[PDB]
Amino acid sequence: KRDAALPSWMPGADLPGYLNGTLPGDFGFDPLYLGQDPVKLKWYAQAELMNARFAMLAVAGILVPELLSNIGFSWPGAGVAWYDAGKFEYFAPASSLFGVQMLLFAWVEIRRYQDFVKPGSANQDPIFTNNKLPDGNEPGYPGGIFDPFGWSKGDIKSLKLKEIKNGRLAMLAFAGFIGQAYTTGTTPLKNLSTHLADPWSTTVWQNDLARL
Amino acid sequence: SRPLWLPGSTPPAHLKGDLPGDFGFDPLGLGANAESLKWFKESELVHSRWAMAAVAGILVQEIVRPDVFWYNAGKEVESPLGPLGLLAVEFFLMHWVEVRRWQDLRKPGSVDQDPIFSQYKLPPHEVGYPGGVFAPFIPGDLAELKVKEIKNGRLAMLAFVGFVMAAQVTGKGPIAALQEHLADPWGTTIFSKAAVVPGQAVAPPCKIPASVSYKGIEIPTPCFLQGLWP
Amino acid sequence: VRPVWFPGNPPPAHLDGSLAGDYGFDPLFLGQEPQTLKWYVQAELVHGRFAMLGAAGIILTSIGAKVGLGFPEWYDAGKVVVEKNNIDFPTLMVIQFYLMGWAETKRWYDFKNPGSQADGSFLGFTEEFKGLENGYPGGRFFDPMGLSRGDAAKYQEYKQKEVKNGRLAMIACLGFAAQYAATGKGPLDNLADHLADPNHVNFATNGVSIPIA
Amino acid sequence: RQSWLPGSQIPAHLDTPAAQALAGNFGFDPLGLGKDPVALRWYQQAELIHCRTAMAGVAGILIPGLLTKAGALNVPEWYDAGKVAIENSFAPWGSLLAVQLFLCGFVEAKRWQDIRKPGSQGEPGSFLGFEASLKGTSELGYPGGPFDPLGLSKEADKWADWKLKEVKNGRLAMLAFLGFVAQKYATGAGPVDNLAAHLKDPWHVNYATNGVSLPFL
Ligand code: CHL
Ligand code: CHL
Ligand code: CHL
Ligand code: CLA
Ligand code: CLA
Ligand SMILES: CC(/C=C/C=C(C)/C=C/[C@@]12O[C@]1(C)C[C@@H](O)CC2(C)C)=C\C=C\C=C(C)\C=C\C=C(C)\C=C\[C@@]12O[C@]1(C)C[C@@H](O)CC2(C)C
Repeated sequence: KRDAALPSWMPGADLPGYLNGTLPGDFGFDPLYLGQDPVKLKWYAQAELMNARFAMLAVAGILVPELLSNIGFSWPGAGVAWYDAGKFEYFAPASSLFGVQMLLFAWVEIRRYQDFVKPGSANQDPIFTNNKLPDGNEPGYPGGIFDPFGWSKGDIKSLKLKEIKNGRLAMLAFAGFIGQAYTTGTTPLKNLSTHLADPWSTTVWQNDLARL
Repeated sequence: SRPLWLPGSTPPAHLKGDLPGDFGFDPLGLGANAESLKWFKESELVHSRWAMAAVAGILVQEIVRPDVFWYNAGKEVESPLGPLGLLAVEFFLMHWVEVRRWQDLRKPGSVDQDPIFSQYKLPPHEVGYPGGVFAPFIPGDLAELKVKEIKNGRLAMLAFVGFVMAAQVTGKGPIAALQEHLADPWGTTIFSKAAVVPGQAVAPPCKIPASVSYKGIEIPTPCFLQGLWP
Repeated sequence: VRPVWFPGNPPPAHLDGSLAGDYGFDPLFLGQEPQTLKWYVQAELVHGRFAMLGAAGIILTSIGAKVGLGFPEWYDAGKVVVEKNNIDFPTLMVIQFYLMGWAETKRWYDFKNPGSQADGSFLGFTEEFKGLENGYPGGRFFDPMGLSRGDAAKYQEYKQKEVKNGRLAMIACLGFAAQYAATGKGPLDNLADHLADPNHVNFATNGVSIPIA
Repeated sequence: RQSWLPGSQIPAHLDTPAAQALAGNFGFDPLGLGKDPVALRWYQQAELIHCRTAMAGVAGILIPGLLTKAGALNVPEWYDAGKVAIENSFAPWGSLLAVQLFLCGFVEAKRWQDIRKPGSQGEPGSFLGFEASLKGTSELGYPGGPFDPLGLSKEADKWADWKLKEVKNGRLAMLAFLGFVAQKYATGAGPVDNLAAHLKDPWHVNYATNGVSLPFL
């Protein structure tokens, strides 16, 4: 029932009606019909943004620090694998940092949830009542102070599509870090260098067959 | 009204001559179902087209490269890309090509558009006969060409099977086997090297090694249905 | 009219020739009740179809043994396969009953309530399990080539061919067992002996079938 | 109409509108235990309490078991934890159980009287002003109120979906515990250790080769 004008993950394939292009990155991909129920699809829409946005930050935070180290830039945290940052010693114990993390995140996340439950109800500063977000914001897209440079005032639809495409790719990349790190046992950029050294004999088929 | 495989016979009802190469041969009636015939039509073209390319290659290999046995070309060939490097490219490239062809068979006219470049597109066509970029040049009438394609194709499919059984029995290439036949035509026929009668059965020996060692692994290499050979 | 197993004897009333392979053979009237006849019609086909697979498999492997390819006799394959491949027999047996139990339970409740397995309950498949007749599933899974969806006249001819080759296979599978018990040799080992000296090598001289001999 | 066995005849008592209002109704009642409408109402409560108790208990055997293997905790096997805990304990197991029966008995007794007279625990003055919140909801076995702090039962659209998830995970949890008991006698190891053994060599380490389940083989 989905129209053929919209982009399709599989050209010439029938696609669900409930994926009608409203959401960004709507390519009609749902072989398991997870998002069939509108109430559930409403939740999954926000979950994708949240998992995606954190993934984009996480991937950026796993490649750039390693990229700088190879270039030779020196900082005390240089040369630490992304899966060894936890063991590293900081100014405060890991437990104390974790406790502060949850208290800070509890405020913002509940603030974000309140808007999702009732959009527009969490757009006012509790202390300085003069401050406020624009009233037209939708769940997942606060705007206002969260968009200081006004990029959202342009072609918003294209920007939403660009965000979700980069986000979806970022989420796949992080799963690659876990799979590659757990198998190869080395940092991600090291795996890329090995592949570029000999692309033909360094496939996962070569690597995994050797192990077993 | 049209030439038939067995002249003087009546072609089955489901065969009427519409398709190219339709000579009314269907003793088992596998094409009776309309949808089944549509699928079987595609597979015959694909099988024939692969066979024609394969048969031509084997002949050219022997002429150009007589030393290498086309049967053993799998292990004989050495390239920097390695075994699994070649397979990886082959899998992904073939998966894309075959799926698109498969999609057109299911829902024709849906995979004609070029994904990357918008302007380019495939003109309307029949299933199994793509046009445009695939057919820059046409010598003559398509109807005549289609009949030529299948008739050569059907012969090629038999030809390849001839190579395999001749290769497994005589342990030689296609041209090399033919030269043997011309040398002693009477003593080289399959009748002159095998025979079964009540109480005795003589069969040729499989001249392909039982197993092949290839880069630290053993690849089984069984002769096709060697137990049922004459 | 139609031929019968015992020429000159009228066929039974409950056998009217509609079924495939009907020769009016029911001396004990086991299928007099119409509903019980449906059960046996499918029981015969399942017995016949398995026998055809069994006979073809036993014959083919026996040819492999005689030619020297190293196949064991059908009465030793089970022991050889388990030992050579290091397979736990109880695990293999259990796996078989899960797969057979699922597949054969579906056939059981299609007989009780025809068309019930095509309701989309099983992974959403709604037309491959509908069934065409009693004992003839049809569909694009059990009949991928659609030979039951083409010519109607020839499909009835195949039903005749299926049952008669099935009955012949069932008799053959009894021959394999009886011959092994009497002789202790493989199927084609017996065939080779008979062709050597047919007059002096057969069941009447094996010393078992005719004890008074 | 989903059923545990396609093509079977659903029992008539399970096809009534009252019966179909029950979560997880797949027509499974071969022994006809729910033929009497009054009995089915009682057995539904028994399933819910078994479901919820089993889920809490299984979570208390499985999650500590995995974390123990991962090295984040040190908890003995579920079949040994009773002996280990009682050692470094402030009370013997006789005193500990006696208190458990008073507290559980008192709480269970109030739940019992609500099954006999739904909403009867909101009797004015019966409790110290707290009886107002003990009336339960319109559906038996789903008390709500103080038992639903986040108010997830106030969304009508999601109500039927939530109840189905509870019964499905509850039934799965009940079978899990029966597996823990059977696997302790059969294999003499922990639940997570049994899973590790199966994954190592699935085709040789299973119940078909444990030497207990199939004595004839
Ligand atoms: C996105 C979330 C997230 C993910 C995927 C990881 C993933 C990881 N963390 Mg990290 N963490 C995450 C969030 C956080 N971590 C920490 C604090 C730590 C610490 C302190 C440690 C890790 C470690 C680990 C690794 C656990 C596997 C291992 O080697 O165990 C084997 C574990 C060890 C060899 C460590 C033994 C000594 C350690 C002091 C024992 C106590 C460890 C804690 C129980 C860890 C708790 C982590 C939880 C909260 C995520 C793994 C790479 C460990 C690591 O880097 O190992 C190389 C580690 O020690 N994380 C905090 C608090 C700020 C987080 C907050 O969100
Ligand atoms: C049309 C395909 C094709 C055919 C007909 C042959 C035929 C042959 N090859 Mg060749 N090959 C083919 C493709 C390829 N070969 C090779 C690599 C080799 C090697 C290294 C060797 C041969 C050998 C042989 C011979 C004996 C094989 C045998 O008995 O195997 C018995 C059967 C098997 C070993 C496995 C059968 C696999 C099955 C038919 C299909 C599996 C499908 C995949 C799971 C799907 C995923 C893959 C992708 C690409 C679709 C025989 C002449 C051997 C030889 O020279 O003997 C004298 C030999 O040593 N081939 C490659 C490069 C990766 C191929 C790529 O397409
Ligand atoms: C109350 C419990 C309950 C019971 C007793 C049954 C009983 C049955 N159901 Mg089931 N069902 C039940 C609940 C439900 N069923 C269904 C939906 C269905 C359907 C749709 C079907 C059945 C069928 C069947 C029968 C299967 C017979 C057989 O040999 O299976 C053998 C069992 C198996 C092959 C699966 C179990 C194998 C093993 C124990 C677990 C292995 C797990 C590993 C991960 C395996 C991995 C191996 C890989 C890696 C190689 C059987 C009578 C089938 C039938 O016969 O219908 C006529 C059928 O088609 N049930 C639902 C969803 C609504 C249920 C909900 O509670
Ligand atoms: C973001 C996607 C992404 C990318 C660019 C890479 C890149 C690489 N991976 Mg990784 N990987 C990914 C995701 C990705 N991976 C995921 C999701 C997993 C978990 C299953 C893994 C698990 C994994 C293993 C176990 C191994 C690699 C390895 C490799 C190397 C290529 C050889 C190989 O065996 O690849 C195998 C990888 C795949 C088949 C990826 C499939 C899934 C992705 C999402 C497909 C995306 C396709 C799409 C057209 C985009 C292409 C990339 C884009 C930038 C153009 C190379 C460094 C090997 C290595 O390190 O060699 C030294 C290796 O051993 N990867
Ligand atoms: C089914 C087709 C097929 C297959 C699978 C093979 C396979 C093989 N050939 Mg053969 N060959 C074929 C057809 C085929 N050939 C045809 C039709 C010809 C006549 C033109 C030849 C002529 C030929 C020669 C002269 C030689 C081989 C050799 C080889 C071997 C090594 C190939 C190599 O190193 O390539 C390396 C690959 C390249 C350098 C790049 C090739 C790029 C090609 C031309 C692209 C074609 C694309 C096009 C769309 C294909 C359309 C047809 C297709 C759909 C069937 C290998 C066993 C060699 C041999 O005997 O080794 C022992 C050898 O010397 N072949
Ligand atoms: C409550 C329950 C388990 C509770 C477990 C608890 C509290 C465990 C607690 C602890 O572990 C911890 C956490 C930590 C440990 O250190 C200590 C202990 C104390 C050990 C299981 C119920 C488990 C209940 C089970 C398995 C019930 C199964 C019932 C079945 C199959 C009935 C089937 C049918 O009746 C129908 C439905 C319809 C009829 O028509 C047909 C038939 C077939 C009769």
